[PDB]
Amino acid sequence: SRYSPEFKDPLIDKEYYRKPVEELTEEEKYVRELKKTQLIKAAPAGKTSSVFEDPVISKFTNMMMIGGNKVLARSLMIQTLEAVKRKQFEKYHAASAEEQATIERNPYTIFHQALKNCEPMIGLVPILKGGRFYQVPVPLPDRRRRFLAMKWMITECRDKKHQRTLMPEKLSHKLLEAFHNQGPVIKRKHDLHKMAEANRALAHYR
Amino acid sequence: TEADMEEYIWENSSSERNILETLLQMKAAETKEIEEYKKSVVSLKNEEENENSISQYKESVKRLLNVT
Amino acid sequence: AISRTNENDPAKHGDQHEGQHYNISPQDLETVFPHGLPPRFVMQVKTFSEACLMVRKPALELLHYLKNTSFAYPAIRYLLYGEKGTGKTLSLCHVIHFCAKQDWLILHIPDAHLWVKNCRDLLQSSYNKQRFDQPLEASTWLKNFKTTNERFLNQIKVQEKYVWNKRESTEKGSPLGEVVEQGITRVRNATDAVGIVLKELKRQSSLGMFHLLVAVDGINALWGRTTLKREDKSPIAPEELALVHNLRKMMKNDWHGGAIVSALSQTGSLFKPRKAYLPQELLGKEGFDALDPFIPILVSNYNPKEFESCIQYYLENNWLQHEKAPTEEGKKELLFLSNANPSLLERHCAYL
Amino acid sequence: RRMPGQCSVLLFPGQGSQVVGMGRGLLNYPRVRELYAAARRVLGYDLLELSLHGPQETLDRTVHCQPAIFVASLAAVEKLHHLQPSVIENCVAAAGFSVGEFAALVFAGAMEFAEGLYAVKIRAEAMQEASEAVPSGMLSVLGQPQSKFNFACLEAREHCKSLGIENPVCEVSNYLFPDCRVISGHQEALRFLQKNSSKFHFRRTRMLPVSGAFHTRLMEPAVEPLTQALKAVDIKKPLVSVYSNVHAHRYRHPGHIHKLLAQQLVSPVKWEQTMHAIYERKKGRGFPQTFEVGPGRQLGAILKSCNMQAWKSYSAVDVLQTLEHV
Ligand SMILES: Nc1ncnc2c1ncn2[C@@H]1O[C@H](COP(=O)(O)OP(=O)(O)OP(=O)(O)O)[C@@H](O)[C@H]1O
Ligand SMILES: Nc1nc2c(ncn2[C@@H]2O[C@H](COP(=O)(O)OP(=O)(O)O)[C@@H](O)[C@H]2O)c(=O)[nH]1
Ligand SMILES: [Mg+2]
Repeated sequence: SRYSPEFKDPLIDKEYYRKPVEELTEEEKYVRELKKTQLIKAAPAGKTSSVFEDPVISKFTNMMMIGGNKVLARSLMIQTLEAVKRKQFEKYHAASAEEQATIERNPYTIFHQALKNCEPMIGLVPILKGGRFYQVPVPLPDRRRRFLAMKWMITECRDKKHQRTLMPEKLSHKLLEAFHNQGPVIKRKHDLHKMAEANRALAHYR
Repeated sequence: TEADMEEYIWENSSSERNILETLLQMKAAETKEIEEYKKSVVSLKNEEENENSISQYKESVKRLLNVT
Repeated sequence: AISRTNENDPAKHGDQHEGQHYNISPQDLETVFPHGLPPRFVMQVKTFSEACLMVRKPALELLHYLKNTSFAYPAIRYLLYGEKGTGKTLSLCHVIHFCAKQDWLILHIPDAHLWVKNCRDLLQSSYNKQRFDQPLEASTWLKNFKTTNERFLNQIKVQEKYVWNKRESTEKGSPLGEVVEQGITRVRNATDAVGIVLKELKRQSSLGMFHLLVAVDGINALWGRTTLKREDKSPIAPEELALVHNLRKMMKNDWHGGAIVSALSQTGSLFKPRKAYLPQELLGKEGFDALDPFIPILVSNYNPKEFESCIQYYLENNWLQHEKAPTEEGKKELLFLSNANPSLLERHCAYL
Repeated sequence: RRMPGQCSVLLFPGQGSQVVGMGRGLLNYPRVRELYAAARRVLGYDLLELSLHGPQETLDRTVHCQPAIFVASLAAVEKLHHLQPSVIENCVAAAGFSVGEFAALVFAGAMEFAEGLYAVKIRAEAMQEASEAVPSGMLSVLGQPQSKFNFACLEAREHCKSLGIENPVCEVSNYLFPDCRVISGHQEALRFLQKNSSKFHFRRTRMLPVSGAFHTRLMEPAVEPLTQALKAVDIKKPLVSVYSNVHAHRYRHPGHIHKLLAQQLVSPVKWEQTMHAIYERKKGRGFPQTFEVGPGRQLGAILKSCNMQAWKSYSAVDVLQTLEHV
């Protein structure tokens, strides 16, 4: 690492600094005064104080990256968001009067809810103790399940059984399926929660 | 060779021929303006092309063609 | 609705309508523009279920010129130029819609760059063995030219016998539609059928039968280079193509009774840098000489009024779903990231 | 000496590339009428009419397709020479598939036109007789990595042995590109392979429209005729590097083309090895121009599968139409 241990990571939040001094607690005041002494790393290319910044979509784009090609990954992400938006508008126009109140057109809400519908709460840890291999259930941390949702979505969208269907179209269809609790990613979550239900007895091997 | 030679001669050129044909046809339908137009054309053709030069060309052509 | 204008007749727009969106009816959309509109504007039409065009100063100036046009003088060449994605194509479409409502004959070339690249089926013209035909590119244009001008195809009548083949010929006095049909049925005679159409329209308009509008988008392609090759892997010049050779005759102001309107475009151009946008840089010496004399008209980025009106239109169509986009900070960020460029603003608003 | 990229390699097609209308687009070009007249003189029937206007069923017969392909390939050579003299001037390698080899040698100045036609005629007639002798055929199979070819040939032979025949024949007859082969032999063995593709791990199988098993020992009876036909012919030293199919290397000395050309009749075609021997080079080195002089574009797809980079600079000579009426 080219940074000394003294260097601290930067805090890009723009409304944090605008907090009036009256609202600051003595601990927060102490922390702010401390930060003056500390060295701060250069803010990386990426996160910005932009009001349209979304860390979850940024992480998803970084996980679709191949060979550092961020332009193409972000292109695919924006194309997916546009495709989801257009499909929702198309289904909104053709809907009855009462069905137009239950159609979400914001692609960001759809993306977040679709990823949240694929998060598993319980997973397995490969453990061989008695000369034979054993799965054991464990509670997944929130970071781990958030990662697994995205990884399952990307691996499903990279499948080869989809011949010549371009990634934005595949990803929009999978996201719209998972928004409604459907599709192979929800089935993958269910086959994990069930196959960890079949192995509750091994839970004493933790 | 004309390309090697470093001048756009407005005389006996396509610009002169085109403007002459246009003015003859307008007279059938029915100067300082020609001097301004040829100045603008020669500037555009020999020196660098910028927005000010393009606007000068536009004004000269409008005045010659009776567009306001 | 501060971004909309109730005045949907292009003949009555003025400087007070600058920055307001006027609506094009579905019938006008299907008749006037089978091919004209930009590919990414058709998506907006399909998703919003309406085609609304802003009234801008370039189009208003070019309409003021076409309203005061003397039909006895030779046709005046207009050239729309500007930076990429600044709205010159849609200004040209505004003018085409104005002219179609006054019973002009529209000769609309949606993109001339498609005639100088990526052509499979090249043939040698039986009419002249030194030129080449493009049946797929000519028959595609003929159907939509027929669609736009269905009314006139029977009123306009040829003035010479055209011999498609020893068996088949069009007799003098036949309606023009027949020629178009011959190009739509047999693609072998598609390219020959386009030129004849041009030859008639440039002629008869002079006689005074009708007013003709020649609207060519990406006019810079006619005097540039092609990416088409012979069977000896040698390059083909633009003048060798009958479709391009017959369209240059229409750019010359050797006829009257109409106007010639054109718009430059670096998008899809061949052998041009990304930042070249001025008339000579795109046209070339040959192109500038061919169009000289011509009236250039500049298309710029949105001024604050136009930018605010475009964002109000998008908000009125509920196209900005991010909760911060309606707020003023979101508008400042949109303005900075697009710099008021219509194309960049539209692309950024597509996924918000 | 010459930088790779300004030289050229000519690829001559073979059996299965015939098409009705082949020859149109070359007829007007220089010298072609004389080639077809000589072909009429040597064969005894009109190739021109059959190729330009045929039922395609007489054109698919073995006795007719091979001379037609030979003559069309050479006519394409003259067309290319007219269009691009430099490419023919800067030619480094030449290669023919099965009968196209006879064409390549003729292009390389080792044999003369009439000699080549006589050899090809005798070859085609003998091959047709041999195919008539015993039922047989060929199958194109595209495999996946888990596919074993000699293994599948072994059970293909076991099945026909169980049925009962003297020495059942089923072996790889053409190596085309990675995991794509053509097996040749008795129809029952090939039907066994077709119906047991799943066990044999064959992604695709397609029976070739051919009369019989080419490039196997089943064509032994045809070897002795061709040899006689080739005995009189005095083969000279090729002017360009013309590659063989038996072992896929450049012919060294003309005294061995005599037997290698007859050995090709009963040996597998080493096409993939030839493509490697012509186009293998280190990363980054440029590739020569490639011209497929003859009907069809099959060798183009084979080259695409074998070497993509070499395929980048590939072109095919149009033998069905012409852009300019010379
Ligand atoms: N007058 C207008 N009304 C509404 N939208 C417009 C207008 N002008 C431009 N736009 C927006 O800009 C986008 C691109 O505009 P347009 O196709 O006219 O660009 P252009 O200036 O011709 O550029 P290019 O060099 O790409 O051809 C349109 O899809 C539309 O989103
Ligand atoms: N099939 C056919 N096409 C014609 C005939 N006459 C003109 N054309 C076509 O219509 C176009 C008319 O343009 P023209 O003035 O003749 O240009 P030019 O003759 O090449 O110098 C030509 O490009 C021809 O392709 C004709 O008698 N038969
Ligand atoms: Mg445009």
